[PDB]
Amino acid sequence: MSAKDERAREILRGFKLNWMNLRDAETGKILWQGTEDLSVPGVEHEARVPKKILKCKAVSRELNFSSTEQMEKFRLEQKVYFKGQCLEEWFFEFGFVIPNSTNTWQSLISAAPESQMMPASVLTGNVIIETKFFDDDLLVSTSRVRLFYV
Ligand SMILES: O=C1c2ccccc2N[C@@H](c2ccccc2F)N1CCN1CCC(N2C(=O)c3ccccc3N[C@H]2c2ccccc2F)CC1
Repeated sequence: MSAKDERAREILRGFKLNWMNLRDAETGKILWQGTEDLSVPGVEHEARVPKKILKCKAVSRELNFSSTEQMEKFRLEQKVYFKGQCLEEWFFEFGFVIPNSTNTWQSLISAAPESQMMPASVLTGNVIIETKFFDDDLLVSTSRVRLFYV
């Protein structure tokens, strides 16, 4: 139990994801929206998204979160897993977070252009999104969401 460990736990303790949405980056239409805290580690969350998301060249994410703790460089690493294999990875950087703030973070998620999507029916229930929450190099948490394409 190091000092860094204790700090990671403190951040996790003060962190909350309050809401999120996903929109087609071309049309701006809403594909998903929710208030479930999908960041909570240690349980498999489940979400249903319309299969048309798989035709989007990019997805626009809007994510609202609160943190009692100050963070120097809040960032995420996210991986798409299909039957346990990684098909795609993203890095997003929020940066500095004021202690006891609530913040809305906008991100653009690009589909890898050199891949071809498997169909929805094959993907559905077989895809896990693993999100790791970091402050700089400190791992705060790792959560998973299984996706159904509906
Ligand atoms: O389903 C595929 C896919 C399937 C097979 C091969 C590649 C894929 N890549 C992407 C994708 C598909 C189309 C266009 C762009 C894309 F990025 N996707 C869409 C998944 N994508 C990346 C994960 C995104 N995500 C979040 O950003 C997120 C933020 C905080 C906490 C958990 C998160 N997990 C997911 C997420 C967000 C909202 C609802 C469910 C969900 F799982 C939601 C959008």
